[PDB]
Amino acid sequence: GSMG
Amino acid sequence: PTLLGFHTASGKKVKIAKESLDKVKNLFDEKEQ
Amino acid sequence: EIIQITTGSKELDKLLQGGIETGSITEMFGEFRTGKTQICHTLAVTCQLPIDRGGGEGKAMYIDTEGTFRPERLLAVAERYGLSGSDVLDNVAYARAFNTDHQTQLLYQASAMMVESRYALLIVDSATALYRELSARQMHLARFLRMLLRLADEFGVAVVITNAHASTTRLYLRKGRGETRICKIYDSPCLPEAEAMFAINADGVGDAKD
Ligand SMILES: [Cl-]
Ligand SMILES: [Mg+2]
Repeated sequence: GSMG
Repeated sequence: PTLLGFHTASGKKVKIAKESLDKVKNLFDEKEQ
Repeated sequence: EIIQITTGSKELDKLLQGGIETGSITEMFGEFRTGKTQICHTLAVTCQLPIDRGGGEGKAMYIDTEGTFRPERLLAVAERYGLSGSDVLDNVAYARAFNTDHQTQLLYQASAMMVESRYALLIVDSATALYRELSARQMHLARFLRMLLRLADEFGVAVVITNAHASTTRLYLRKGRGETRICKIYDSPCLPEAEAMFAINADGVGDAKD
């Protein structure tokens, strides 16, 4: 995913 | 006027019995209580 | 008794104390792509799930004003939850409002439909777009919103609209990195402000992942  | 009513997501027209519409005719009234 | 419909995201469900609440209005703020329409499509399917799986065991009604209703998205969500794609589509009633008068007229048809079959959810995306003289429109919209509340009270359906009564839950959505999105809620005797992250995928709303 793109979660930081 | 198929464009102004509901259809299932599969494209089927949704039929509504005239009695059903008559039964809810006053549902939205904001009559004084 | 209240039923809480899963949004597809565990974190978002937690923020909502279980999920989207039947019997009241959930108003979501944000432009297309912030997740508001994706949440609506996901709910149109999850509301059909057994109550033990987070559903409302009912049909969904979707009033669109943006031209962004997509049956294919419902099929993807259905597959994700192991539900019959054909049944799911047959259980979502859709209408596109042409103008504000039509938008309100659709609620009469909606009420008649709810008398005949069990619905768990009514979606209005968007409830205000067609409204954008001024005072006339404001009064008409106010009436529309009170009608939605009456439907929620009368039929016990969850009403979700995109863009207030004490029972209305307001969600403010914003963009996160990539497919992630953030939902924020305000003034809550439990917490002044609270937020949760979620993600929008091909098969609906899910949890954000790194
Ligand atoms: Cl969206
Ligand atoms: Mg809830």
